[PDB]
Amino acid sequence: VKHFEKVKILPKDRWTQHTTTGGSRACAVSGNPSFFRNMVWLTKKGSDYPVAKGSYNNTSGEQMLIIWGVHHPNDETEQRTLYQNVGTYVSVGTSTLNKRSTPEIATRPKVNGLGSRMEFSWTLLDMWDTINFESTGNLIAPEYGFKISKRGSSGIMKTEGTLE
Amino acid sequence: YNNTSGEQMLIIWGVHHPNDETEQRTLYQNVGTYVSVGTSTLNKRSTPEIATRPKVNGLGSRMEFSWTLLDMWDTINFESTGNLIAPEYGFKISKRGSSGIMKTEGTLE
Amino acid sequence: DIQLTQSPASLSVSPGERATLSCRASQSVAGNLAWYQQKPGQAPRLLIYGASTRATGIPARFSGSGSGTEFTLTITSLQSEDFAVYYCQQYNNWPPWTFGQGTKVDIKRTVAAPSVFIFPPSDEQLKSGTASVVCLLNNFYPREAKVQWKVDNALQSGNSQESVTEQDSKDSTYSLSSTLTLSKADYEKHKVYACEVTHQGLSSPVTKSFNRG
Amino acid sequence: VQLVESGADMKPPGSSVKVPCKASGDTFSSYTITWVRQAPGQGLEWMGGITPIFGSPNYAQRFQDRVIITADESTSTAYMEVSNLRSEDTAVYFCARVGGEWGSGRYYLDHWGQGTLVTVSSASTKGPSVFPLAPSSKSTSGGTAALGCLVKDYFPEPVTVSWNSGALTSGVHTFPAVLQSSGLYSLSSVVTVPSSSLGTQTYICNVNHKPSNTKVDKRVEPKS
Ligand SMILES: *[C@@H]1O[C@H](CO)[C@@H](O[C@@H]2O[C@H](CO)[C@@H](O)[C@H](O)[C@H]2NC(C)=O)[C@H](O)[C@H]1NC(C)=O
Ligand SMILES: *[C@@H]1O[C@H](CO)[C@@H](O[C@@H]2O[C@H](CO)[C@@H](O)[C@H](O)[C@H]2NC(C)=O)[C@H](O)[C@H]1NC(C)=O
Repeated sequence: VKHFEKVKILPKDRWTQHTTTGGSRACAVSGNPSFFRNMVWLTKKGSDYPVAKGSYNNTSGEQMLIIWGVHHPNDETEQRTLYQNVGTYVSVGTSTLNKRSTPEIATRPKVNGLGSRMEFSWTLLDMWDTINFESTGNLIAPEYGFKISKRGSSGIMKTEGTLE
Repeated sequence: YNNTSGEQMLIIWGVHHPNDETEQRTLYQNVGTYVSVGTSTLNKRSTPEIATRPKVNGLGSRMEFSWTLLDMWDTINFESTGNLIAPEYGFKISKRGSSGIMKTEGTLE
Repeated sequence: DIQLTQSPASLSVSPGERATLSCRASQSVAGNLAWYQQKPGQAPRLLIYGASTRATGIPARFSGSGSGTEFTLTITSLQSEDFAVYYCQQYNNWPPWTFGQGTKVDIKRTVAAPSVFIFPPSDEQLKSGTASVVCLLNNFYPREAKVQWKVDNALQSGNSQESVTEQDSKDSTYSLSSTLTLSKADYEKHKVYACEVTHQGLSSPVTKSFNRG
Repeated sequence: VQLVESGADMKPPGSSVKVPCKASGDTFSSYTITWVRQAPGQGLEWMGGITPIFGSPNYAQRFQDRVIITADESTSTAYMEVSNLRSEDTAVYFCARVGGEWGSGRYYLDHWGQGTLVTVSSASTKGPSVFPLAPSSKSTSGGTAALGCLVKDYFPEPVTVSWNSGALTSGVHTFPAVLQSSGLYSLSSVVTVPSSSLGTQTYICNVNHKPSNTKVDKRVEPKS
């Protein structure tokens, strides 16, 4: 990259109708249960999950990398207890992008104790362009975006030791 | 299936795409079914796609197959309310390297 | 709406007679089923989960089994603490906290008929405006028994109240009291009060009745 | 891991209770506290549950809006509050913990409390009235004749019953007390004696109710 700068786009506390709190001990900080730092896990608030919306019009003068995710539960029980509803959907749209994802509820082998999964997707939001998040559940929202620039590409090297 | 053959295993399954609602009902009793396959790496869900298609071998219906490599000591999970075409067998596999496929029509000597 | 039914409701088994319990569900809860043990006066203790694997600290007499609609619980050699109530919990369909009614295991012994006694209300009580008729069943096995109230050859409904002792320390039998209560006036309005019993003893229905006065 | 709760609560109908459930051991609090209920003699029933991180608790269809569940993660304690009690709400309230971690599929209840008994009665401290259950022609069966004492309308538990100041042990069956519609306890104690001892041996039941500080000794005479 020529330039890479992490900026806040959809602040954690902007969701007044949902629960920004939440995580598991599979992702643990100081023994306490936690979650991905730059991500927000939207659950139900007041025993109700009204459709969560969010948008960001890009003005940082650069192209922006934005990452989101959806939750694939292990069973109907966690689907109901967390997002209050079944038959939910996650919708992300920009000028170029139109992507819709659904929760896939099924029992899977345990990885870090969980049978559930979190599937992430990403995009490059152009300058002066808006992004639109819209979900009735299972959305794992970005709190941050990444300004980016490229003069050209490179590679990834495995060494195990010492930059001099 | 929890894998213990000491090798990586190729597993193949399929789903049924009916020609009409009638065969869907008569065969799987329900509409709005789903096929779900999960492992440690894999999470795939497929739905029946009911529609009328040109006849191939007399059938307007189809059978779509997918596959995976189940690692050692790893479990696979099939779960379906219909349309699942299940594997009865898996295949132990090993590779030192890859090769190719040759068309000749005749005689290995 | 998963229905969980445990049969038998009560199980009579000797100490070391290898007791086996059965839980059955209306649909398939697959491999997700748990067994709990509740000793009288205490909270439930987790025994089996996943229908097979057993919880931490649980002795190996307890063995779970089964999948789908029918499950099973096995205790090889019974013990002192092993006479209690056992519940099964499904957890597949939401909500996953539906329970079974439970199965009560008691000490198996020889079939014991009760001794049926009946007491009229005290005159000392009648002065207070109420009247309590008491029907007693003494020393019987097993705990399963039914009591019918009949005043002036008429069946009573919701005026009854019953209390049962636990299994006796010595002869391991049960005792049960059944008291029906009326106002003094209503008590004076009828003549013959009776309670009929069906446990066992010429196989039912020995009755005890008194004419008022 | 120890879930410990308050015990023995006595409340009037139409009043609220709040049953605490403190979590000792290794407190994750990403784990779900579940509230279970057991009416006297009956089975278990799920009332709801809460997971402190996610907030927004669940309730069963039956106890929905009749009950509310909260949690303080700073004190490691979860509360189940019953707004507006009824006589039928008299039961034991366990708080349990699950295998935990939504997405694990292990939703068994692996830990428990000792339970909290909530007796719903509008009464206060009341001494019992003792009535004789007189041995008669109906109360006798061959060699054995039975007699007893009705200990009626007292509050609260416990009540201790002896026969002949402890001289009589054999044949005595003091029954578990029951809660009545009045919100008042009542029970019976019964002895089986030789049928021939009536007229020679005097039978007195000694009832003790420490809460009301009442000590009643009641003599039981035979009848014809
Ligand atoms: C996103 O923000 C940009 C500015 O940061 C908006 O672009 C301007 O829109 C105004 C209003 O029509 C115009 O007068 C300017 O000429 C635009 N500036 C640019 C980029 O040339 C843009 O409209 C916003 N997108 C929306 C509609 O949300
Ligand atoms: C799948 O089977 C393998 C064994 O074939 C299991 O792996 C073992 O699990 C036991 C029980 O925890 C451990 O004690 C062993 O150390 C494991 N062996 C290995 C592979 O190192 C595995 O648990 C099974 N998967 C499941 C949970 O179904």
